[PDB]
Amino acid sequence: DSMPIDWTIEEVIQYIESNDNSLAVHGDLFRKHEIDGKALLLLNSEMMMKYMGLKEGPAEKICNLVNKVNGRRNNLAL
Amino acid sequence: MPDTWNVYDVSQFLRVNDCTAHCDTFSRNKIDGKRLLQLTKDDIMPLLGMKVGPALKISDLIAQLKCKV
Repeated sequence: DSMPIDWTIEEVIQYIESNDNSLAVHGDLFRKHEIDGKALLLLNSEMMMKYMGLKEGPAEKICNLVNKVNGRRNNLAL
Repeated sequence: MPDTWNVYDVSQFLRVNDCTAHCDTFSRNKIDGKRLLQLTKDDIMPLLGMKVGPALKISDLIAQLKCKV
């Protein structure tokens, strides 16, 4: 319904949850780190696993989700 | 020229780029131009309460700063 970069934190969460129900658990994590649309597109696997404490699985799933909407920015990968 | 900037210079930079919220932490830690441009993400993380979103945003802003220069 909007450019990924214009997403609020809640709208980022909504994206991740509706595409992978297994990631709903990480809602509050995204809120703490204040990951809105701009922040989401700026993420990398490193920052996810080092500083957000996400495991390999989830991190990979999130990398994938960002890759679907981050346009021609470099694909996130482990 | 960012390398000339003092602590006040950094605050204003943060201000006009919609990062007003972080000026006081930056001041308290005496982040002037020189230190600014030296900052890594590992450094930026505790300066913003270990929050990734803001950390990345600030890292990006500095990187952009370094571009036209």
